Amino acid sequence: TTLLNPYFGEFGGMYVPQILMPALNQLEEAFVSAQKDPEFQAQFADLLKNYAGRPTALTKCQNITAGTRTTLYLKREDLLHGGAHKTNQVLGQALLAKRMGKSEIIAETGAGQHGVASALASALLGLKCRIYMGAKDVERQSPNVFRMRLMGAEVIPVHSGSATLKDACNEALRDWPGSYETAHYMLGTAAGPHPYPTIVREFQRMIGEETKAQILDKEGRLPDAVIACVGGGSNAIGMFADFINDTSVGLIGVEPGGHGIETGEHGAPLKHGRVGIYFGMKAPMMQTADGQIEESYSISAGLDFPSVGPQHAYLNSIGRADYVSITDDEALEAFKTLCRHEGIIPALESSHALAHALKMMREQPEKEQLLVVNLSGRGDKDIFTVHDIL
Amino acid sequence: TTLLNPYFGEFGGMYVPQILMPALNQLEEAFVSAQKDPEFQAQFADLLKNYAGRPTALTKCQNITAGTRTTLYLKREDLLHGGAHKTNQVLGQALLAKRMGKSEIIAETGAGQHGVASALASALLGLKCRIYMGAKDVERQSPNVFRMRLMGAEVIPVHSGSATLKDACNEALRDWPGSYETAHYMLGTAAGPHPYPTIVREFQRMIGEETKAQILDKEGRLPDAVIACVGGGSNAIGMFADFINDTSVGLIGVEPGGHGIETGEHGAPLKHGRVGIYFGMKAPMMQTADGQIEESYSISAGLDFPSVGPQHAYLNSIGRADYVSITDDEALEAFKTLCRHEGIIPALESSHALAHALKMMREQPEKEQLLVVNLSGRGDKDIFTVHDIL
Amino acid sequence: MERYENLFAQLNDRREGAFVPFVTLGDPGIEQSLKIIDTLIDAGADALELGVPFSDPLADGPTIQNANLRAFAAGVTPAQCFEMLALIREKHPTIPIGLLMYANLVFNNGIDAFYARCEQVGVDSVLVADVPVEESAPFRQAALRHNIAPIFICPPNADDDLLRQVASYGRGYTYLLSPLHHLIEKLKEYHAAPALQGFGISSPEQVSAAVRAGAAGAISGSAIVKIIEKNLASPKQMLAELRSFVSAMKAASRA
Amino acid sequence: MERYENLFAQLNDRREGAFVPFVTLGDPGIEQSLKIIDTLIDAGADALELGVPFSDPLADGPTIQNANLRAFAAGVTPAQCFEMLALIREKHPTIPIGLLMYANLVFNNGIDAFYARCEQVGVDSVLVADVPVEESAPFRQAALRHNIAPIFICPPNADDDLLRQVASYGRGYTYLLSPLHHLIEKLKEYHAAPALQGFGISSPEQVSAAVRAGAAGAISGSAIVKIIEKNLASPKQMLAELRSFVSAMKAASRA
Ligand SMILES: *Cc1c(COP(=O)(O)O)cnc(C)c1O
Ligand SMILES: *Cc1c(COP(=O)(O)O)cnc(C)c1O
Ligand code: NA
Ligand code: NA
Repeated sequence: TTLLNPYFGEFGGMYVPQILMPALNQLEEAFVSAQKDPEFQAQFADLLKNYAGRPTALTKCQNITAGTRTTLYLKREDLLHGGAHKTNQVLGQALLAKRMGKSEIIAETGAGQHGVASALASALLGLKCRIYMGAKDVERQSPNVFRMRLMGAEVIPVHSGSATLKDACNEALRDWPGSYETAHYMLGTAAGPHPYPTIVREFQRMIGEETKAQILDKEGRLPDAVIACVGGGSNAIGMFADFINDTSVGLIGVEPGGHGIETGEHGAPLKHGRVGIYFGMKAPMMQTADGQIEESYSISAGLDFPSVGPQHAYLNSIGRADYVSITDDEALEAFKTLCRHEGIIPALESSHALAHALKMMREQPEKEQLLVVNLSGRGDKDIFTVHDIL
Repeated sequence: TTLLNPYFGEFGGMYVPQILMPALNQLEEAFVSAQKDPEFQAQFADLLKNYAGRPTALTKCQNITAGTRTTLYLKREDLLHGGAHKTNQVLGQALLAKRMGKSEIIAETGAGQHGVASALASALLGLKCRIYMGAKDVERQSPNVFRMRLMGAEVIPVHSGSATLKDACNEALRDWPGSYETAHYMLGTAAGPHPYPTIVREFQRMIGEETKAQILDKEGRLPDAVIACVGGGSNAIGMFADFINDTSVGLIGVEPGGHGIETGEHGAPLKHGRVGIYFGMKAPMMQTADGQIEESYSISAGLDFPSVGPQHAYLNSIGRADYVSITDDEALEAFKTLCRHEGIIPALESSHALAHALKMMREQPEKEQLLVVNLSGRGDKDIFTVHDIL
Repeated sequence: MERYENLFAQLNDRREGAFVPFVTLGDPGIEQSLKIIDTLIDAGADALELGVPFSDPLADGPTIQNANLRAFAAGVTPAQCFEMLALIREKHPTIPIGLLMYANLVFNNGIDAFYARCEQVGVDSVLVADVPVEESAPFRQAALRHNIAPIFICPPNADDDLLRQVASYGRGYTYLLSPLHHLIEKLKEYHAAPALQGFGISSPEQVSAAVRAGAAGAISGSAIVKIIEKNLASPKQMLAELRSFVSAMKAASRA
Repeated sequence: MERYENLFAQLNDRREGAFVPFVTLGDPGIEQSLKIIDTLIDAGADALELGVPFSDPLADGPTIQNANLRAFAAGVTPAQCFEMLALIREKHPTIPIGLLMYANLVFNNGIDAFYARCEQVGVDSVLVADVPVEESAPFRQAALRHNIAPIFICPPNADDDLLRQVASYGRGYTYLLSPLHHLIEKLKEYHAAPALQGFGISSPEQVSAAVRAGAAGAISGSAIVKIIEKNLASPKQMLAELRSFVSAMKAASRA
């Protein structure tokens, strides 16, 4: 029994052990209360404005589009405190923990950016934060592990399984049934069991709300498409939500194609995986033929979640959103191109969304089109991955 | 002959070779034209809003001040595109170059942040950018050198002298007399020969203008003091200017005290150096007894300019501003303290201003005071300097 | 088949509780696993719970995590586990055999085909660890069409609505996760399948205690799996110490 | 003293231009510097321009940058340069001696004391490289009170107001930085100090050319300093090749 629908068509649900259901039902009920509570909305808006720096700019990029009929804007989540969109929803979740009287935060993270987000929000809001991170990702994300520790969080390496993000996701789900009374699990994307796909969407939907107001001010009409990369689905659904009912607006999600979809070394389960059940949800998964879950491969470490949020698999199935893939070398080209022609260093995750906008422009240069890319994060973290390869 | 006064009391002037005077007089005349030209003001404001992300937040920090009668706000220049306040004035200078019909930009830089700023602005505005950097700073600022190159600028190592920032300043001043016809010299702080102290102040004064509007909205009165670190003087004079005529507002500048002013290993020439003439100006300098210029020492590499802008030496001499110093270990404590209690990683330069606010609070905990620190930059760049030391 | 109903009648005729060990199939390899299992039965196990190795066993602690690691280091797959199960059933026709599965392995290539495969090899029950009663309808219905008992866990704090649903939906036994006196009587009240206490059971006095509280028996897994873990480079020592433990635990269950 | 006025009268009596070499004092060390200087004079220099090593010589190219590097590697300081100058004056009473200074070394411990020190040791002129005419008033006034000629550079594009100011403010010679025909005649028109062409002069034909255009002579520095640079590990070769160059350059200046 729930207050809100846990599925999006066939996808979603609550596939957790029985002992975790009360934690999900309690979080659902707190969230429906807070969404109606004007005091919680004004505390969240004040943190997003005066702490995190909302609203973020919408930047036109006239040097990239010259000599074509594409007009491209970038929604600047890279300017948000923390350098990526993940801050928005951690702040909301942290305030939901406090409204439930919890004192402690559990989070998982892969490339480290959700861990840092969760540790900043827990330091600001006086929550005790512990993070699980696969030990192969602790070893390769020295700078984020240190940030987390500077901010007072406990980083717990996970050595089981593949010692990467899905193994840290399992460890969070093993700790919460013994701690949900005083600890909230601040999940890092719009996936997992209900209510998380719906809570993370609602706490990221200001991306698209601001983008609609900003593009109507600057061009007097909505975009022809909004384009966002898709690791687990949070930044894209936060850009897409306020546009779902504007039927002329395209919604394009970009999954990582890694070394190319034919090589099998990619992270594109929505269009190239198979539906399974894991991490609390029915959704498309990277998995073997016999149903073992596998890792996603991308040059961008932040597109490593090995499934996808259930609302994107549903918006794909009905034809409302379209999902594509971009390979490591297209993402790298788009990162170099934004650095040199607009003086903006984009995260390599967001570089996959920019790469697809560049192909829409270059493939049809005389097509008139108004495009917004969600620039989910800044890419200072990537500059020597980009160095070492070139 | 000039349009505007090149001195602030005894300090300032135009001590360059004769062959450079026409470049300064041309830049002065372009700047007085652009300051009256409403089109130039609206092109600069649109870049600062939609490209750089102005206005930046003013964040109250209630966890740091608990149990005292200090209320502290941080002006969030760390959220500006590029991560530090230097972006504001590079954008202005770049538009002044284009208004004079120049196609090329010359800049110097030490820790690399002005080089990156100048390279981002030159990429956005289609200027060809070359930067001079001491070869000992190229070696130790690998990440910034790479950013610059990603953004299309030419980085030229300077091996003469001490192969640090003052040696790159001399090399810019040796290239400009042969290139001022088509190249503008985008100086990196509020110092150097007139008109640079005045142009950089005016192009950073939005820091303090926004801070005054924001603190009157949030507290209904002006601050008791605004506090900023002082390397060359740009972020501080950009915070101080709009408050100079509000006589009740304290203006506190913080120079680096390094290993301590008695050791001689510091970067505090305003209060512990001697007036000299170098880099185009009469101002307090780090120099030997016989007049050789020396480097500034600080744990923060960005407080390395070995003099100070002439308007701060003048505001000190008349008693309008007060200048203090903070040592490397106080700055490090203030960096750790902001990371853990507010989830904000500050640059180590700005950590010197926060350290002094913390001492004003801790030294007199029952004094009622409203303080604003200008948080000039973010400190992701410092996290392993901070690691390796601890 | 009604192997659990037959068992619990037999053990009620003797006022005896069941003792049910858990192991991961294939740990530490197929051949040694099949000897471990035969040793458990000869030493007195009344029924078996058997795990199919899964890449992400999000409801299991470190001992079973590491059992699955060991089985994958041996190349164990779900198809090799179903070959093992058919062999174990052909040696042992009456002992009840339950699987502990993760959902994705049952949903993989189709839930009704997974329960049909169970029925073909002679499995009696399946507990899917990450399917709560609220998500259970296609699993329980497919289990019942192929004469497989769907097992549910009753959590320690289960409210009344949850007790009534586990009662109604489960068959075979109720897994009562580890003063259970109230949840045991409520289960009987609602005519639930008989309860087996599980989690933490590692010594004889707990076996005795679970039967005295009114449960029909007790399950133990980590304690059995730690004996495997401890004895890997001496397979014959492994069998002997498994025999000593199970014989002790089942003796605690006798009246 | 009026050493420059005496010189240019003497050289006008012979329809001859001046040839004035530049070196950094102390490069590559005090003793070798003092022999280099004596060699320049014996080979025919009419006047000397001499640099005091400064940490940040922002108007100089690489050859002189490196001369100052070498002098600092030898421990040369401004006080040691003034000892050198007193020695050079006591050996050579009539040759004019000009300093090329950076401002901070003149302002250091007081502008009038710096020009008084010049006058005590027998220096005739001082060019401060980074003091434009607009900032020159305390320097030129202090120079004139201590009978030192303040030298100014006239840039190649100097407008009429700048020509008139260099004319009025300079003494000794005008440094005409390197078709100067118009700037030379304008300087004479305004009764400027006689012009010496400087920057780039490295061969005899330019010496001839500067005198034909109407200048009173020519200064050369990098070319002299490169001979030092080239010959460091053979001090005697260094002296001989300096002698050969200066004798050539001064012969180009004769009528
Ligand atoms: C983590 C991250 C992503 C991917 O996560 P989503 O939930 O799909 O948004 C994308 N961009 C940045 C910059 C990230 O840090
Ligand atoms: C360069 C820099 C400084 C020092 O320069 P000022 O001109 O004194 O402002 C201060 N903070 C940051 C973050 C810097 O990058
Ligand atoms: Na994914
Ligand atoms: Na300084």
